[PDB]
Amino acid sequence: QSVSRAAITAAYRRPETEAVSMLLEQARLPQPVAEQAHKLAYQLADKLRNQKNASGRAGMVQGLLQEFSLSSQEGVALMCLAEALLRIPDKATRDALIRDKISNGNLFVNAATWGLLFASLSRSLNRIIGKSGEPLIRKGVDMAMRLMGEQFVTGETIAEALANARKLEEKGFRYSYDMLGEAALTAADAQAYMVSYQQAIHAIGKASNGRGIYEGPGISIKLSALHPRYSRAQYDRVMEELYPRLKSLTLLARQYDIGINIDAEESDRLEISLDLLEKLCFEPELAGWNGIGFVIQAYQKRCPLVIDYLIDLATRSRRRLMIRLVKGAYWDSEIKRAQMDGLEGYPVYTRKVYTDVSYLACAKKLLAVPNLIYPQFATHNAHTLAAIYQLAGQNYYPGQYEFQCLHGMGEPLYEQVTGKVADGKLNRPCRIYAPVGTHETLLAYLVRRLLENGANTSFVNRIADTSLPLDELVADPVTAVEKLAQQEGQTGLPHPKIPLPRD
Ligand SMILES: Cc1cc2nc3c(=O)[nH]c(=O)nc-3n(C[C@H](O)[C@H](O)[C@H](O)COP(=O)(O)OP(=O)(O)OC[C@H]3O[C@@H](n4cnc5c(N)ncnc54)[C@H](O)[C@@H]3O)c2cc1C
Repeated sequence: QSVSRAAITAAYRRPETEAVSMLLEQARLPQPVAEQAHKLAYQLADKLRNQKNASGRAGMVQGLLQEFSLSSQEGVALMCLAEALLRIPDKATRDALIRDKISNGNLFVNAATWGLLFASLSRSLNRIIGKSGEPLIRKGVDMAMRLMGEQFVTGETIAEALANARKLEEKGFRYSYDMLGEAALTAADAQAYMVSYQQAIHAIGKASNGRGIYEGPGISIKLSALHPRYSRAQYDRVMEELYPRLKSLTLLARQYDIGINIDAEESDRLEISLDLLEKLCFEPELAGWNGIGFVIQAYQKRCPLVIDYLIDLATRSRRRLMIRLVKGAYWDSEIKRAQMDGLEGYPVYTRKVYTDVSYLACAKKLLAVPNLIYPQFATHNAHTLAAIYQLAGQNYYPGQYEFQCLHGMGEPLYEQVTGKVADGKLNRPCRIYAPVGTHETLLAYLVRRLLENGANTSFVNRIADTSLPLDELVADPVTAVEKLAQQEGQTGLPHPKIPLPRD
């Protein structure tokens, strides 16, 4: 094993106090940069929360919830009457109603819409459940999956989604298309996925039409879709069978000069994906071409060591690697997986703030080597974006880096980001990750979107919480870790509720 590969393996389940301590100074923003990151993070989160004046309207609510000293139920009912009084066409009649008959007695149609500014279903469920059974539960889950999943899908076929590309692409967005589907269980499954990926590359590459890997659209692929039972696949079978499919897809992407990105999945597959990447990078037919993309997950303890490996690989193979830095999508599964195995520790962090610190340290490592790596910073977190904006230094050039976001999640934040400075934008490119597929391929992806959007540690969840002040929402992660350090007695202790798998 090479030097960089060996250091990866040694960091696999490093104790959290040790790994967070090492990361801390690598992630610390210098005082002037930290200041500018704070102001920018604050300003992005302010426009985000207060689009359509959501805070200022809640302000006028509380200011009258006290001025008359009324309840919340007793105050929404006042609006329903106020709305119904504003519907009297003539002010003469409206006022005379208030000064004559508005002290005796008495509609609440829009009490629900007003309540959004200010039970017995368990019975209807118990009745329906035992009556219609498991087939009713299975249909309810399938319906709710499509209903909640619609917002995250750009189209059922690649052609449908490609036809939606111009709107935001003319605004300066880019796209990475994902043919939904993963964890192939049979040879037939992985074959079908292979053909789905090939057809997508032809379609995406004809749409790209020479625009190249930076400005033009790319594709994202999941290795688990290409090999049957990837989760437990032996090394020799993966090289013999998966690798020639990865190679074939990458050659095809090169012919069209489009970016081809290898998504990161569960942590027990990191090692074998590095082996496939190492081989792919030395194919003669790919010499001189920089379209190979690779995702790395900052919630893993190995991420910084993976970066030193990737830096050495780009040098040895004479290319610029497209590296998408993400926090990670499989955190709940990682925790549960590690607890069932009862091993030395976790391969991921157990406090969200540690992942934030890991992401900022890794971002610094990536931005230090623009000749070897084109960093792609995938995030919906206003502070994370603002910190990367400042970390990247003055004198941005389009090929220095890009942001990325998921379809259905990033658009309000990146409306402030991609576009002209004259229109109030930061003028930074963003690549939209665009899932494509029908209902039969949506389940696993929708669930990870639900876990992401529904966690109270997620930025997109906290920002909807108007009782959380903006300064706490965009608080600096290194400073947060040192707060816990001072309160708890040492830096980087595991989450209090997530004991080691052996405890
Ligand atoms: C364009 C794009 C492509 C992506 N591709 C991939 C991919 O190929 N593979 C993949 O795994 N992820 C991928 N992701 C990331 C994943 O899907 C989430 O979108 C991402 O992790 C959210 O980070 P955020 O900075 O927007 O949110 P933030 O809310 O600031 O952070 C949320 C993240 O913190 C982490 N986290 C939550 N709780 C804890 C905890 N208690 N301890 C430690 N860490 C915690 C999780 O990673 C969670 O997603 C991608 C994201 C984007 C935007």
